[PDB]
Amino acid sequence: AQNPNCNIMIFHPTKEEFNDFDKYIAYMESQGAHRAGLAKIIPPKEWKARETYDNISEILIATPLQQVASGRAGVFTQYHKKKKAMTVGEYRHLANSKKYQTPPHQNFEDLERKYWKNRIYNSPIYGADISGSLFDENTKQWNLGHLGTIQDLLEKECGVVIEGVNTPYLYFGMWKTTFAWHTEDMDLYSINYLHLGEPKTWYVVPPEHGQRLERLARELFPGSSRGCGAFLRHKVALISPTVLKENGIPFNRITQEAGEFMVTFPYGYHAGFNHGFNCAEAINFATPRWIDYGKMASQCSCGEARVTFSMDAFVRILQPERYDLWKRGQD
Ligand SMILES: O=C(O)CNC(=O)C(=O)O
Ligand SMILES: [Mg+2]
Ligand code: NI
Ligand SMILES: [Zn+2]
Repeated sequence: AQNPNCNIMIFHPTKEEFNDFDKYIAYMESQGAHRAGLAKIIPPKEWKARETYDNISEILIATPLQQVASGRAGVFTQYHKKKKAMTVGEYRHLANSKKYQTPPHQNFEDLERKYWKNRIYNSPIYGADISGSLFDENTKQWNLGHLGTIQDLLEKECGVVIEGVNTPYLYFGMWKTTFAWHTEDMDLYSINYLHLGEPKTWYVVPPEHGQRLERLARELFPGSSRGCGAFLRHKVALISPTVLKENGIPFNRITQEAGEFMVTFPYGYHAGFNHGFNCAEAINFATPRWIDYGKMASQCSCGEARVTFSMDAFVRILQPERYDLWKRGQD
């Protein structure tokens, strides 16, 4: 088996290899990339997502989210307080303010230490889940707004036609902005392009050891766990590398920089944080290998996780038994 230790692999495709998205994904998986739950793809030096980012201030962040933490430094939940709309310009200015800016630090490692030590005592503001794209339409390779859709994949593989669409989202981050421990909706893949700004650090549990993470989470958030059989779908829980190491949870970490893609793989739990002002674009996608993961994916039926229009049809076709009870949580 390739990559038996489930290490995060880093790919350096040539521009020739960068033309066929699906085939390169299959290539990475032939080399065992998926076992880690996360891979890094450095685009060819000739490739550009767009000409410049000169004009992005005028994007509106309709509902910025203030990420308020509770608990201890290594084990905390966050809640998202809705704030008033602001432009990307205003957000960038806020990110650079003294209150919110990245502190002085020696290197990524020192910054990571400060993140995990000090996260809970601050409440950064995240512009997350903004429908849109920053890829130039003339970018033909690895354009997150022009991927084949999950609905089209489901149709090619299983012959069924469903409603739904699948479009990218932008994320505007600042120092300490956090994405909690999760897998994708329906345990899909995700792909994330860091367009500009400061880095994003990622942590990931190998898909084959996902249940160990879940087991630890039930022990760390025992009431959340009683309330919902798939409470990690709420995307609120954080567990530090230290606490994962202490409980024998296998994981890896890696830092994504501006200009780099990350792909999460089916059932690869991930979490992370931003080093400073940045902008990422991400979208879910599927492959033939996804289909069984989609059939086995846990669902939030407590009603917190409250997910997309398009997810209805995935659950209805792949999880027809769950479909009656799941939609009661989604209605
Ligand atoms: O970038 C973020 O804040 C969160 N992104 C993801 O969880 C992802 O791309 O799968
Ligand atoms: Mg603009
Ligand atoms: Ni994700
Ligand atoms: Zn729930």
